[PDB]
Amino acid sequence: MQIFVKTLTGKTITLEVEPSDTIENVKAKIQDKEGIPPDQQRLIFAGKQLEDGRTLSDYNIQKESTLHLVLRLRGG
Amino acid sequence: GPLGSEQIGKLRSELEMVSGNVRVMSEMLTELVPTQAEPADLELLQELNRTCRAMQQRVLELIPQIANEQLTEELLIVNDNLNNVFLRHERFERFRTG
Repeated sequence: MQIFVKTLTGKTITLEVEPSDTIENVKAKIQDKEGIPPDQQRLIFAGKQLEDGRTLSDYNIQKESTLHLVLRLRGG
Repeated sequence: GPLGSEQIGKLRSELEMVSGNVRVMSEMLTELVPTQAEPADLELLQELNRTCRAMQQRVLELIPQIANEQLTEELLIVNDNLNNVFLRHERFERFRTG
């Protein structure tokens, strides 16, 4: 399926994932095409922070769903 | 431009970014429980507040500079939405504290 990951910096990232893909896998995919280290990625869905261990299915993230990516500030 | 339509392309991209910030903040406030929110969650809410605060000043600055009435009303609505999420955050904090 195709999901969208929007940053708070005007960027829309279109990802090709599967319901079974874990949040860890998704962050890795983001680094692959965007260059953002997983450790600095805060993924959010409908206001809920996502855990690397859970899957997209677990958070009920389906096709055409939109997630938000908030970068961790290196100096707070 | 004085009308607002001259640089509408540029303005639309700016507004999308502003709306994105408001949406994340609004949706977090709805998902989070005041007395249960972790320090990490509270940190993010404050980051969003800071960003939205500066964006509000910018929206308030744009409003009188734009002649177009539809665009001016759109900005006023965006401003209303900023105030709404700010008040919710204030309420969220009152609940979390005291």
